[PDB]
Amino acid sequence: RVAGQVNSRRGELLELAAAMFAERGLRATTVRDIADGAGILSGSLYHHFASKEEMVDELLRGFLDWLFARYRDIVDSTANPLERLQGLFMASFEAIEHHHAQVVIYQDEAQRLASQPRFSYIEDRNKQQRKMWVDVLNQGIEEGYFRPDLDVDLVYRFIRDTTWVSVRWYRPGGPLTAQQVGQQYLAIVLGGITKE
Amino acid sequence: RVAGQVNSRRGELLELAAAMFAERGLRATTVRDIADGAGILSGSLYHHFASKEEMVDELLRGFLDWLFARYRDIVDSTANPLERLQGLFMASFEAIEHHHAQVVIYQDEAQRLASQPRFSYIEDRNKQQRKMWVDVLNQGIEEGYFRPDLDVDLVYRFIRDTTWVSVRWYRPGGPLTAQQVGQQYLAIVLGGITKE
Ligand SMILES: CC(C)(COP(=O)(O)OP(=O)(O)OC[C@H]1O[C@@H](n2cnc3c(N)ncnc32)[C@H](O)[C@@H]1OP(=O)(O)O)[C@@H](O)C(=O)NCCC(=O)NCCSC(=O)CC[C@@H]1C(=O)CC[C@]2(C)C(=O)CC[C@@H]12
Ligand SMILES: CC(C)(COP(=O)(O)OP(=O)(O)OC[C@H]1O[C@@H](n2cnc3c(N)ncnc32)[C@H](O)[C@@H]1OP(=O)(O)O)[C@@H](O)C(=O)NCCC(=O)NCCSC(=O)CC[C@@H]1C(=O)CC[C@]2(C)C(=O)CC[C@@H]12
Ligand SMILES: [Cl-]
Ligand SMILES: [Cl-]
Ligand SMILES: [Cl-]
Ligand SMILES: [Cl-]
Ligand SMILES: [Cl-]
Ligand SMILES: [Cl-]
Ligand SMILES: [Cl-]
Ligand SMILES: [Cl-]
Repeated sequence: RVAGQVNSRRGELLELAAAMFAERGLRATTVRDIADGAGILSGSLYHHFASKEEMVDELLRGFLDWLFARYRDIVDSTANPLERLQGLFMASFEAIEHHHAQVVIYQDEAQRLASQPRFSYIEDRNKQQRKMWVDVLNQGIEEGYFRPDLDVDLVYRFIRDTTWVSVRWYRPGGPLTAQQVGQQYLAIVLGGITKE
Repeated sequence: RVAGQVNSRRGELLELAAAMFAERGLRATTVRDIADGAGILSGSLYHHFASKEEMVDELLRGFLDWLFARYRDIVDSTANPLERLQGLFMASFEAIEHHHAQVVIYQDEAQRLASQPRFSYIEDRNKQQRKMWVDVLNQGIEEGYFRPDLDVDLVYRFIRDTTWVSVRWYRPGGPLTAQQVGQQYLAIVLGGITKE
């Protein structure tokens, strides 16, 4: 549930914090609020984390390490750029389904946090997934899977935005799973970028 | 530049306020900040607006009245659902190009403000444009322009999100106009929802 943690007590507390951060906002949530939510003294919460910033650092690193490990496995296991693009696209929806709070915290806070040295990895990961997308789009154009005159930066931003921003409306209690939503978004994107 | 105002002094001040709200955030901006920006006393700014909330009310009403008047003209002047959908889609990009601050303020604040009686029109307009999109998608499916099994609510949210969220990255100083970006986003959406 919390990407990059295990079922340890720390992991339990980070899950509770992530839910609070996602619901209330990071800057609206204190260590005291989290401790109250857990039924513990603040001092006991401070036996697991040095600060709230450290909690958010553990949440975002865990999420990004999980997501980029998925991306690595997808890139390595797919046989051509069309398959690869399909799997990379669906991973956004896997993230929304299973790590919803982390996705929301990323989208609400990562751009702001990225100027702090503690969060220098947010820009590193941003560049890395952009290069990943540009490379699969270029290879798909070069081999004739995708339409030849597509502007790959534009299509990258289209894909990034389309898929990830669905976290703002997707409700896990609703009738469709995130995978079903992703499949339908994918069908549209593929109709629009494949050749023929 | 400010949708729904004219080049009056009020209009000049609302433009300055909109830019500040979009840049700094509404709750981070005071009437004093705006007055300082304009070179006037707060008391003189209070000869044009009763409060900051009234400024935001004038900005969002002006924007929405402008946008929904565009939508009305597009619906009435297009000859079939495919043409109509093309024109409605491009209007998002016209809004981003020419009323950028208003779009940003909407996306940053309208959901929060909508629970206040002053902003009861935000939900009215939300329902209205959703019905507009669902109706054009249904008619296009019924007449064979669009793929027959599309989930129209899903495609509505896909279209709404795709296009409007590009305000978060689009820079007016950049090489592409918003119209060029819109045209390319449209080509992808049409490849993905048209029949054949
Ligand atoms: C405040 C709005 C109008 C809320 O939209 P909405 O009332 O559609 O709520 P939603 O959270 O987007 O979607 C909830 C629906 O998702 C459906 N849903 C949930 N999970 C499931 C599930 N698992 N299975 C199936 N179904 C499910 C759920 O059923 C539900 O259905 P409904 O009651 O209509 O039947 C909206 O602006 C917004 O912030 N929406 C959240 C999405 C969002 O932020 N996206 C980012 C880009 S979208 C955007 O900013 C457009 C602003 C656009 C613009 O900027 C200018 C002004 C505009 C044109 C307007 O007047 C209105 C729209 C305005
Ligand atoms: C903090 C990010 C990573 C910033 O992205 P980026 O560095 O691409 O900046 P940008 O503002 O999106 O795009 C700037 C580019 O637009 C281009 N541009 C500007 N205007 C023009 C013009 N007029 N002509 C042509 N070109 C132009 C401009 O040139 C420039 O180019 P570049 O320096 O790369 O060459 C991004 O998350 C974000 O907030 N981006 C703003 C768009 C946005 O909020 N979209 C909403 C949904 S996108 C989203 O939330 C994805 C989060 C996604 C996710 O949630 C989980 C974690 C993820 C996978 C990551 O690690 C990174 C992405 C993460
Ligand atoms: Cl994990
Ligand atoms: Cl890696
Ligand atoms: Cl393109
Ligand atoms: Cl499923
Ligand atoms: Cl106007
Ligand atoms: Cl109207
Ligand atoms: Cl569909
Ligand atoms: Cl142009």
